[PDB]
Parts: sequence; structure tokens; C-alpha cells
Amino acid sequence: PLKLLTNHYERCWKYYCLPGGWGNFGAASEEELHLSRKLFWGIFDALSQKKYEQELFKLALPCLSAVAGALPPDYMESNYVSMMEKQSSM
Amino acid sequence: LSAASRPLCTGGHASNKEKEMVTSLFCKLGVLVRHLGQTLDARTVMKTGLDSVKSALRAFLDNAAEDLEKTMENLKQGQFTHTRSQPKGVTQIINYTTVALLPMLDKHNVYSIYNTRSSRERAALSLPANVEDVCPNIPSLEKLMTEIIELAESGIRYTQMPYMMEVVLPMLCSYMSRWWEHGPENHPERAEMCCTALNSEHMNTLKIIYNNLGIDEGFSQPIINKVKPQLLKTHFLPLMEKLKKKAAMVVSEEDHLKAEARGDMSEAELLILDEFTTLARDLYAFYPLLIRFVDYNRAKWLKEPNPYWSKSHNFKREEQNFVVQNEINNMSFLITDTKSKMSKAAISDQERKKMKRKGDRYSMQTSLIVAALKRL
Repeated sequence: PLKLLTNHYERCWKYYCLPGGWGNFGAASEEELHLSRKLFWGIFDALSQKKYEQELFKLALPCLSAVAGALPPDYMESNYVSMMEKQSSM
Repeated sequence: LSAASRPLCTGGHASNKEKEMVTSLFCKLGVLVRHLGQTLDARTVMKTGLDSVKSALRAFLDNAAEDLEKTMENLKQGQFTHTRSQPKGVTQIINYTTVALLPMLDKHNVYSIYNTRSSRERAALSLPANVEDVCPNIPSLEKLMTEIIELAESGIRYTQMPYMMEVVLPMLCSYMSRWWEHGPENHPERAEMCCTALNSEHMNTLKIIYNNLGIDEGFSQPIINKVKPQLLKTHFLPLMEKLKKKAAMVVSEEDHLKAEARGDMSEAELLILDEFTTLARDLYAFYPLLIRFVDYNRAKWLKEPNPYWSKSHNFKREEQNFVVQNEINNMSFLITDTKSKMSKAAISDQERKKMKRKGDRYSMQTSLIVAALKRL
């Protein structure tokens, strides 16, 4: 909760210094225990894009890491939804 | 540097890499379907491709000139490949977004994949004439099912503009156009939940002069000479106008099949021939007045017919009598209300549904006309 809610409280543009580590960890692995790491992107898919129709370039590389990591993860049958709709509304 | 799709353009990357990977992966694995992560990635890329961008028209709208054509062609080809199988992954509704991506028709000269899908659909194109165990896909349970009706209805729907080839209008399209028109009876087979689910698709060229010039055409298309379709497409209008009855519940599909080709939905020569917009539309508007107002015909048979100064007063007076019957019914229900579960609640539901559908058909264009006439 304190990672979920402190972001979506006040500010619009603060998510540039943080998610370099999230991209590094999306390159690292896709652990089903660490599904919250996917859920922050899963809520940022709608709530991060506040108003103003901004870039797609940085967020491609997490999607390509998920494409490369489509083969390993199995046993996380419920968690597949989070990696899907990031590029739809962006 | 030329900012191509795969080279530079990130807007083209999500389409290019996804469609190329799909056409490489499942086009190869389709032989593996018919008898660790192949199934998981298959069900992943299924809905990642069907809903890569929910705004399918917004994706390929103005993102790139030629990439939309190549990618819509590859997507519809991949849809035509695995259309025959009966797997668990449902995409009959998801095909509607891909179909809507087309009119919101490009240059199909680069490849004839649309012709491939059309020829596969030509296996059982004429639905009621060819309905048998040799039906589409030759299936008993494989592809012969309920989803194909909605697929033909919504997925085959190009309302923007017919800039396609349309070269087989005398042989391929005319086959399902004419075998349907072989008789007045639609003649659907068992499990006929709705025989009008083919489409509201038919128009004037979109026995006949073009097919009469089979060697000559097979480039004098039938759409060029509008008189030959205009003869025998409009000749059947008087046949349906003559066929009627006093009892309403007998003829259920009488209004539906005529209302599509009769009125102003036929854009081909609607402004050229005034009869298609004026007289056939007047007949197709007057026929429901005698058809639906009888209480014998139920709403479930003619529930959703989504599609004039003369018939306006007739509808108003007959609906005044119908609402007076509803009010007498309400006065009856107030005095010693019996068990509403048996026939009264369903009667009120049927009356409300009929009145709401009539009011909605008035609110399409006739409500503003009624306001203007009342002011006049």
C-alpha cells in the first residue's frame, strides 16, 4: 500500500528517477512472489498517464524484456493480465 | 535517416514486431495444433494481438501509410488460417475490432489475402441453400456454430467506402447473392436462432448483365451498369410487399429481409434512382404498421429491427389505440390485481418493449419531424 498510494496522491511527473530500477528488475527476472512489481505498472497503465499524451520510448524496453521473458514464467496463471495493457492506453 | 517502422519509428515497432512474430510463430505452429511454454505464449499473443490497441482504427489511422495495409493484411491472413479450428481460445467477438480496423479499404493489390479469406468463406457462402453436414468448414462441431452468424453480421461490415476490387461480383458474390434469392422462403435449417444474422449487407452490385457477359467480364463490372442490378434487386420488393397476412405471428421475418435492401440503406443509386429512397422505403415503413401492431406476434421474434409524412399519422393513431389498450389494462390491474407472475408482468413487459421500440424508431428521425409538424 505505501508504494501503491503515495505515488497517486499529489504529483504528476515524479516517475523518472524511480523506475530505472524497475526496468533493471524487469530485465532481471519475473518472480511470481514479486508480482507487485508488475502491479505498479498495471496501475500506472491508466493512472500514470494523467492528461498530456507523452512518450512511449522509455517504456518499450520493459515490454521487450517481458517479450523475452514470455518463455520462463509458468505457474503464475493469474498474474498474466498485468503485462498486457501497458501499450494500449499510453 | 529514414525513420522506418522497424528502424526508428516506435509507433510502427509495436505493430511490426508483433505481427511478424505472430506470422512466424502461430502460422508455423498451426500444424502442431492439429494432431512447456508454446501454449502459454500462444494464449498470450492471441489477446495481445487481438487487443494490442483497443482503438484499432486509431492505431492504423495515420501512424504510417503502407504499414497499415501490410499489417491489416497479415492480421486478417492469420485470422483466416486458424478460423477453421475449434480450440478453446475464443476470438469471434475480437474479430469485430479487426474488421472495424479496415474501414477506419486500402490498396489490396499488394496481396490477395482478402481473396483467400473470401474463397474460404465461399465454401458455404450461400447459407440456407448449402446448410447441411457439408456446411462451412464441413463441420459437425468444428466451425459450424453460433459465432459465425455474428461474425458474418458485424465483421463483414464496411460502411466507409467500397474501394475494393469487387471483380467476382458475377460469380463469387453473385453465388451467395442469387442462391439466397432462389426463393421467397429463406429456408434456414435447425437451431435457427436467427436467419437474418447473415448481414444487412446487400445493395445494388455491392439473369444479370455482368454475368450475362461472363467472357466479357471474366472489365464491365455489374456496378458500372446500374440498370441490371436495379431490375432484379427491386423486382423482389413487390413480391414481399404482396406476401402478408392478417395474423401477425405467422410472418416474423417478413419485415427484416425487406427493410435492408428496400429503404435508404442501399447507397448504390439511392440518389440516382429515387424509387429506392422513396417508394420501397414507403412500403417498408407502411408494412410494419399492419405487421407489428397485432398482439399475436410477440417481441422475441422481431426484437431488434434497428432500421415518412404519410404513415406518421397512422403510427400515431394506432399507437394511441395501443396505449389506450394499455391504459385499460392498467385500470384492470388496479382493480383486483391478480397474480402478476403468470401473464400480467409479461404482458406489461411486452407492451413496454413494443412501445419503447416504437418510440426509439420515432426518435431516430420521426420525433424531430413530429415536432416540426406540430409547430407547423
